[PDB]
Amino acid sequence: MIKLCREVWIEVNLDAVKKNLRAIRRHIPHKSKIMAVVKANGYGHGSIEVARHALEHGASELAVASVEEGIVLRKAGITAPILVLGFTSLSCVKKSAAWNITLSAFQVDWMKEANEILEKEASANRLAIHINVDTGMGRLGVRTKEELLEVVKALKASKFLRWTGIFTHFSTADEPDTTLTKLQHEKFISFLSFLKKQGIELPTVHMCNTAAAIAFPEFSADMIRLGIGLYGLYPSAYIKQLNLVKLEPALSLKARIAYVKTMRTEPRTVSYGATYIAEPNEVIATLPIGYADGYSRALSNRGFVLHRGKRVPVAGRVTMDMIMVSLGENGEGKQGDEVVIYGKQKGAEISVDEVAEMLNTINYEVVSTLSRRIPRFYIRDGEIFK
Amino acid sequence: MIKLCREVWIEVNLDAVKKNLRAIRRHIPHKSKIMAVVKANGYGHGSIEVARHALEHGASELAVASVEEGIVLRKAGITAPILVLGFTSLSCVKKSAAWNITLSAFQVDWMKEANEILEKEASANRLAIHINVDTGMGRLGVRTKEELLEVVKALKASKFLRWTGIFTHFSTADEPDTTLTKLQHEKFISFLSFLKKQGIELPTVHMCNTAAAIAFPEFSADMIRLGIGLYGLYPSAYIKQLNLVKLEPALSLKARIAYVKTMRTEPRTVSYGATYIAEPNEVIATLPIGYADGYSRALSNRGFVLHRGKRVPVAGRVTMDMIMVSLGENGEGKQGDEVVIYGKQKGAEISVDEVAEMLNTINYEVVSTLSRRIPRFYIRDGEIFK
Ligand SMILES: Cc1ncc(COP(=O)(O)O)cc1O
Ligand SMILES: Cc1ncc(COP(=O)(O)O)cc1O
Ligand SMILES: [Cl-]
Ligand SMILES: [Cl-]
Ligand SMILES: [Cl-]
Ligand SMILES: [Cl-]
Ligand SMILES: [Cl-]
Ligand SMILES: [Cl-]
Ligand SMILES: [Cl-]
Ligand SMILES: [Mg+2]
Ligand SMILES: [Mg+2]
Ligand SMILES: [Mg+2]
Ligand SMILES: [Mg+2]
Ligand SMILES: [Mg+2]
Ligand SMILES: [Mg+2]
Ligand SMILES: [Mg+2]
Ligand SMILES: [Mg+2]
Ligand SMILES: [Mg+2]
Ligand SMILES: [Mg+2]
Ligand SMILES: [Mg+2]
Ligand SMILES: [Mg+2]
Ligand SMILES: [Mg+2]
Ligand SMILES: [Mg+2]
Ligand SMILES: [Mg+2]
Ligand SMILES: [Mg+2]
Ligand SMILES: [Mg+2]
Ligand SMILES: [Mg+2]
Ligand SMILES: [Mg+2]
Ligand SMILES: [Mg+2]
Repeated sequence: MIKLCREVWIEVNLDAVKKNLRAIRRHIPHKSKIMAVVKANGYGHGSIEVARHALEHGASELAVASVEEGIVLRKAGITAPILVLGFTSLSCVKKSAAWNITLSAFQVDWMKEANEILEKEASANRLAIHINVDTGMGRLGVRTKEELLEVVKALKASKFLRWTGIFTHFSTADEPDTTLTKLQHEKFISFLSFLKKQGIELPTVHMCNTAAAIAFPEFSADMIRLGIGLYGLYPSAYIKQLNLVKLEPALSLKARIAYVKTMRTEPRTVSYGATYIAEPNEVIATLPIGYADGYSRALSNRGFVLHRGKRVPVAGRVTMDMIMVSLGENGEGKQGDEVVIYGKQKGAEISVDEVAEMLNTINYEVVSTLSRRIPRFYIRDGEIFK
Repeated sequence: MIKLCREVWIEVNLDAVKKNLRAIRRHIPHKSKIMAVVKANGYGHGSIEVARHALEHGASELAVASVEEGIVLRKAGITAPILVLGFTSLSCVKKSAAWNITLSAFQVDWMKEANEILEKEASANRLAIHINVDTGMGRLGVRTKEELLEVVKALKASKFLRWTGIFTHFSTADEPDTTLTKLQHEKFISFLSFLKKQGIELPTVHMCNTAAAIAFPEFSADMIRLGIGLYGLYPSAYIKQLNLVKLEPALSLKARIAYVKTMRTEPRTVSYGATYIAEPNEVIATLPIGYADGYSRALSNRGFVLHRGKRVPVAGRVTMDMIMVSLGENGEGKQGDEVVIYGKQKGAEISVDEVAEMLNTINYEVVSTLSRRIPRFYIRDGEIFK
């Protein structure tokens, strides 16, 4: 059994990750590759071991949010293509080329300036580039086919740069009204047709996130970007209710009870603000998770955890490192008992989706804000490591 | 100037931290020591550099949430006493003795088994222990006089343990109604006097958090635990509005504009869900921070950042690594312009307190959830460093 000083931990089930990759692979066209999106520490699951597992079981490439995230993966021994999805300052072009990290860009000046930097440095490696086309997300990317053509030309004239992809991002592919997604797809294809009409040969074309991969597998083109689905989580209730691909949640969050007491003497106030008053025979268990771990303070007097297969409520306010839960009057519980904060236990389950609904957010935020001070353990072929 | 691949960073002003320590020192009794509370990675400020600066300018001990947080400080060369405030499993008794970490405990069985472990190791040093007395927080600690005495007798009879402190925690000392705080203090004093009437000499007595140190400096006893106030933030608006101690916020959160564009062509949808539609001459700036950094998704269509001394609004949904803000109709701004997310710029300010109120939470949570993938820079004697 697990030995920790502070007994809170994450379990990432890599067998589920493999099953999730397999389900997406079996759904999308055979020719389409899979780019596993492991930005933000693998959506809080741990980027290194999720990326390693994905590449063993179906993925060809990786996506991250920054050069620094890509370098962490290279230092783990990973040789697969790694795309930075956001903006990379020209200050890191030299470093990105040396680590064989692929950068997104979409402006003539950036292309020309990056080339000149690598020229001046006598760079040993060329820098791989994907062009972002903004078709309605409004975040990053080139927005007109005229300007796109100039960006392509600047990239092609840059001998120290290497064009390896072109992509766009859907902003509402997880919604019931598909109008905007079809307009974006139509616009993207129009831009790509414009380039081909100029005789330009296209590199790897990718546009689908998890939502469009499930709902519009025919848009998979050369490659899709599998993010939330890799982790066994759906991009929206609507996509889940399509019932087209079966995903298995990979992440659980657990702890062991640090202390158990009956509230026999007064005062029976519990936690900050004294917002909860226990009964004289009520049993209160203290757990080593709090809002600095990413367990939202808005779950104060609201959240649930699983103990011995049953939902027991948070009592009083969440504190920075600890919560208290009620085991009820003369409730049964002991120090050391395992508690499930997100996940399954015996018959019961408190899913990340249910926590997100309670907090009026999305599963993406619940998992990707799990603090790095929580250790992560990995299950593969039914057994733990790391 | 700072050189980053992904241009988001934190600045922690250690001159402000020094001034905060002095203000608290100047307010509490001369004989009272300060234990600087640096749990949760220094409330998101960086535990190592804040601890180092505090021990140099008025603090003599440290508090953390876990043995693991104390080990981080020891590895950085910090030799001051470090108290673990939460529960430490018996499997970490030997390691805490080797690292000279002080643990909190409050149960006869824990004392006896911990001593038994060390006795079997023939440990060359006694493990330092503080006893937690639960006077109303209801989280950890012993709750009756008679069980406190049994716990003290077991600790004193454990030759491989060393009693070096006794404490309690106030649960409503930041609130206008002081009734519960006065009851907690009365009870703690009563328990300590009961121990003295048994012939027991007390070690270091501490009970004040920031709130009680400010509002009840007469409770400071041998030592206070300075947390939120060390970082220049008040435990509550009520405590701040007492106007008794001037604190200066230490943390700012900043970024540089990744891209600026005019929404000339259709569609003018911004970010996921297309919840924002820009005007044809509206300027949208994209910034490299998102909810995986700790910038709450609940600030979608609600938050503000500072650009050229002006508040500009978040436009559309917060995404995992990026947000978009509107510089207005015909707005002026350039890629690479510095933006302040939390903090001051020219005459403007977006305090952590204001962000917390928008989100129905507290400043503690806003800072302590700042992701470790944001690099932290420290200002000391008016100049930046590592
Ligand atoms: C540009 C980009 N592309 C793809 C993803 C993955 O999306 P999902 O998690 O919804 O699958 C994220 C992203 O920022
Ligand atoms: C036992 C204990 N003691 C003290 C603190 C610091 O409190 P403030 O930030 O309100 O100063 C925290 C804590 O858990
Ligand atoms: Cl650019
Ligand atoms: Cl984008
Ligand atoms: Cl609170
Ligand atoms: Cl983190
Ligand atoms: Cl115990
Ligand atoms: Cl406590
Ligand atoms: Cl969204
Ligand atoms: Mg287990
Ligand atoms: Mg099928
Ligand atoms: Mg390269
Ligand atoms: Mg332009
Ligand atoms: Mg080229
Ligand atoms: Mg082709
Ligand atoms: Mg249906
Ligand atoms: Mg399920
Ligand atoms: Mg109240
Ligand atoms: Mg009750
Ligand atoms: Mg959060
Ligand atoms: Mg600066
Ligand atoms: Mg007991
Ligand atoms: Mg002893
Ligand atoms: Mg004394
Ligand atoms: Mg007043
Ligand atoms: Mg101020
Ligand atoms: Mg809608
Ligand atoms: Mg508008
Ligand atoms: Mg608004």
